[PDB]
Amino acid sequence: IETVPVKLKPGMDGPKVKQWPLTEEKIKALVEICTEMEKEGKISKIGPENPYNTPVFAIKKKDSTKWRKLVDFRELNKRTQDFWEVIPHPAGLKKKKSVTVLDVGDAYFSVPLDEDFRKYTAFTIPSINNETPGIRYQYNVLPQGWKGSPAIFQSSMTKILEPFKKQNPDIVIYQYMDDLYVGSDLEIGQHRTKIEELRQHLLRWGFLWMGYELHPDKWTVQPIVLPEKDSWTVNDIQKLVGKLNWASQIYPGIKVRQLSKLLRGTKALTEVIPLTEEAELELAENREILKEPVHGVYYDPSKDLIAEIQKQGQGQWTYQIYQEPFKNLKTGKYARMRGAHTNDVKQLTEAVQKITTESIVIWGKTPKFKLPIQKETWETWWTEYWQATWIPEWEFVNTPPLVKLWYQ
Amino acid sequence: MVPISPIETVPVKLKPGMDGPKVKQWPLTEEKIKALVEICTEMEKEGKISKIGPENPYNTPVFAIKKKDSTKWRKLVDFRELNKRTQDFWEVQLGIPHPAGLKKKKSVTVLDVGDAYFSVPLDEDFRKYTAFTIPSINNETPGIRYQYNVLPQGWKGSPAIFQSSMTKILEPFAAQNPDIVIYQYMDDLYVGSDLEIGQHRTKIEELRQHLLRWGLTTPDHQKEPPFLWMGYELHPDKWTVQPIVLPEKDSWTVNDIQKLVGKLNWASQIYPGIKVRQLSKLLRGTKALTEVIPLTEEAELELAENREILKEPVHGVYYDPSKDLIAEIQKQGQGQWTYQIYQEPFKNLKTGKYARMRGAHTNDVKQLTEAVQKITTESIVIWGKTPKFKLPIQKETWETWWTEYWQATWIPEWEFVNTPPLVKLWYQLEKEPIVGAETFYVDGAANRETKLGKAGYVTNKGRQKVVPLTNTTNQKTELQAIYLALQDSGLEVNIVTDSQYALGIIQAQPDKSESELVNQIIEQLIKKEKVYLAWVPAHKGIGGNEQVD
Ligand SMILES: Cc1cc2cc(C#N)cn2c(C)c1Nc1ccnc(Nc2ccc(C#N)cc2)n1
Ligand SMILES: [Mg+2]
Ligand SMILES: [Mg+2]
Ligand SMILES: [Mg+2]
Ligand SMILES: [Mg+2]
Repeated sequence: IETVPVKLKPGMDGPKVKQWPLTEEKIKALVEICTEMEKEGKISKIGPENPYNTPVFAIKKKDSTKWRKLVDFRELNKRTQDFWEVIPHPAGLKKKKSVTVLDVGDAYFSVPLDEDFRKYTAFTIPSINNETPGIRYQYNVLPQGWKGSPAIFQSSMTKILEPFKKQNPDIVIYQYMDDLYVGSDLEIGQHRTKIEELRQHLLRWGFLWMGYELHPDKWTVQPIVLPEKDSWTVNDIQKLVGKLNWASQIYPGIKVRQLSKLLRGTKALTEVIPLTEEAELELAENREILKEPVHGVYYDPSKDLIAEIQKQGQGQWTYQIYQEPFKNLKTGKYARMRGAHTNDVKQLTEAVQKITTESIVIWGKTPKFKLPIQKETWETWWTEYWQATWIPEWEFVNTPPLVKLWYQ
Repeated sequence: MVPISPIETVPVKLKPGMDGPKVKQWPLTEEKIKALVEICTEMEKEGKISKIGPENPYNTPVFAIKKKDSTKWRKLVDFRELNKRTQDFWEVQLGIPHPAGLKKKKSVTVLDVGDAYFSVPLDEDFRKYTAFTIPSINNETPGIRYQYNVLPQGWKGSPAIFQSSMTKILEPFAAQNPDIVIYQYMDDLYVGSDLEIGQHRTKIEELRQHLLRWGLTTPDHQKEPPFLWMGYELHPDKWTVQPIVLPEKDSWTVNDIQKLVGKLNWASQIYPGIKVRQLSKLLRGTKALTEVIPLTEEAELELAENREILKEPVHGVYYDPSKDLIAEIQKQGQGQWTYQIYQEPFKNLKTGKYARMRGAHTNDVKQLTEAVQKITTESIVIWGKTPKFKLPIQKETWETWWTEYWQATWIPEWEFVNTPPLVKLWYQLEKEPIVGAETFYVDGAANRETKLGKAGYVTNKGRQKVVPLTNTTNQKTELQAIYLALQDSGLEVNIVTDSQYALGIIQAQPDKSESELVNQIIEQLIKKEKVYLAWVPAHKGIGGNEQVD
């Protein structure tokens, strides 16, 4: 009922970010949705005196036929004042057997937005071929996808969930942007019934019926493994030595000398080389070293999380999350086929969403991605496959990395 | 008195921390002053301006200029200073419509809204910032002080506020008449439809009444089809670019060539197959417009081909939303690609071209991919959808390429069209070492100070070479080493290198390069039946030999 005053960071004006081209269907979708939101007082028309803009589009979330408005607030969010409630994030969330993700964004629409800040939420619904003026709007209430919405709504949310939390003490609840992550160790059916209990608990107190079920305890990671062979070729040993050399930037005690002693002399690549005893011992010792965790690996909340993705072919993708080079906080692999078999970019987009979800569960924030794709390709297609209500930061890598080989 | 609805004003502010303009009024001739007094008397009488007291600190210079009309004076207020201090506005004029996206109209009428412009009030609190002074005769009295009540010509916020006010006024009329289109440009409204001319003139009269409700009067027009608009000619059923005339010259300066390339780029959106590369390649590293640059034979041929393409008028048709969109691309060579977008065969909605990005190495498939993305994006802007593509590349070629490429890449729904030259993969490296094929261990090195170096190889059959090189670098010698291995081997070969640079280039799979060395290597690769390239770490005591200093 009362708006909490919001300001941008000192020395910063509001976002001015070009609206990117939208398809006919997304435009129709946004016109319907925004017409209804305007009738509901959630948004108001604005005039030419508002210079600011934030891009908008629409998505179809997991297994639903309804469009959802999605504002890309990344610019506003980095320009928006840091809101300090004076959250550590739960460490137990990732340890729970099942976590269900709920879209709670609708709730935000019940809290009015500070007047003087509203101008900064300006967005445009474009017209095809720019034949009619873009319909301009701003938010009267807490918009979905804005940094300030969960921070502001937090006091309301905690109060809403007091009975559920107090009566379900072992259930771990985390909020990130528009999403509510509810973990528990219960049985999947009982779990679904408790989630339903929570969403009805929400409906009573004010499209949240959906759910996304993750099983964090089943998250596999990826230790470094070396081949076990009866007969090694010159090529096999060369690849092994390459891999071990690469591992030695990570793990201190890696030795290639004895193994290298087999690569002295100029031999056919396919010629089989029996391993010496010193070489087999060196290999065994390396294998031992690789079973231990990496030395000096810590998470620092003040630093960016960085995620790298490699295309391994045949629908397989490898990834690594780290803060500092050769200190990996998490590694993983996706063999997943979800509707993507003929489409690389759909695959990559889904990989990015999954990695971001995992990153939110573990550390409570999103990584900056290094994507193995051309800027123009990604920028052209990623919004077609995007199912998530947040969006991360990304950059592009144009030079093929060698490390692909070593992650499988 | 028929009551008219007021036009709601737009709240306007100066840029934060900035105050209004304070600028000295220029001395003017007695003639100019009398003229300005008369003009401003008329304007004041019409309500456009108002006399203000001594209190207002602000000022903007006023000028009198002999009118475009032979006998008259014209008032020019110079708002540059106020414009500098005026807030940014939303500019709806950005991203102009493309004619190929328009729908054909049976009738298009023009309505002069020039009078409606001055019916638009200026924000009350902002008016003081628009103050100006007519200097008095012989400077012996206080100058006459005025401020604007309406959007001033030349002021920063006038076009956006005019447009938004007009749009707001027209919205209910447009929404309740979906069978017409309305578009505002300058002082004119354009109303198209497919209705019978009677019903059309009817809807026009209805619009004039609707406007009258705000007290906006229209002259009851000079402009008729074809329209000359933003560099085009619009006709009821067709569009084209305004005439493109390539000048005859015995010599060309840098400026001439720039203008030429501009005309060609503008023409390329309708005239198919326009080429700019050989003409643009002259413009690099000049900066002097007057400098005369001799034309290469290739530039002359390009310009001639252009002249041929431009010899007679070509037209695009308009968009029919009920029919699918088709885009077809051809390779022109030298990194140039050209395309056509149509619905019915041989009737183009538009045409266009794509030049390869500036880079060290490239291949045809990447370029085709980029062209596809560009056409996709332009097409979503113009028609709101992706066209079906017809491409000079075999399905199998594309399959092989994207399945083996280290980057994620995608092309939307497309089909092969067999119209040479076809895009192909020129070489394909092996995924596993080759049994029976000789194994070449290559290396190169160079002394950084002397720039002397060596490149070479040793193989499993005892084959060896070391070549001494002058004026070279490590990277060059690594490449040269690989080149030698390719040169001296059979149709199938294994090559072992420690060079991450060379592997970084070759794994990118270029079919062409700036470096002649990489080019020679590519030619060699093309000639091979099977090539396996293996990387090993340097200085680990592997069969790759230094040897090379
Ligand atoms: C009505 C419209 C008129 C108009 C005059 C100018 C100028 N100068 C620029 N215009 C734009 C941009 C419009 N806006 C739209 C919107 C949809 N379809 C068309 N089609 C269409 C077809 C034929 C002609 C002709 N002759 C002119 C437009 N125009
Ligand atoms: Mg798209
Ligand atoms: Mg006196
Ligand atoms: Mg012509
Ligand atoms: Mg070496």
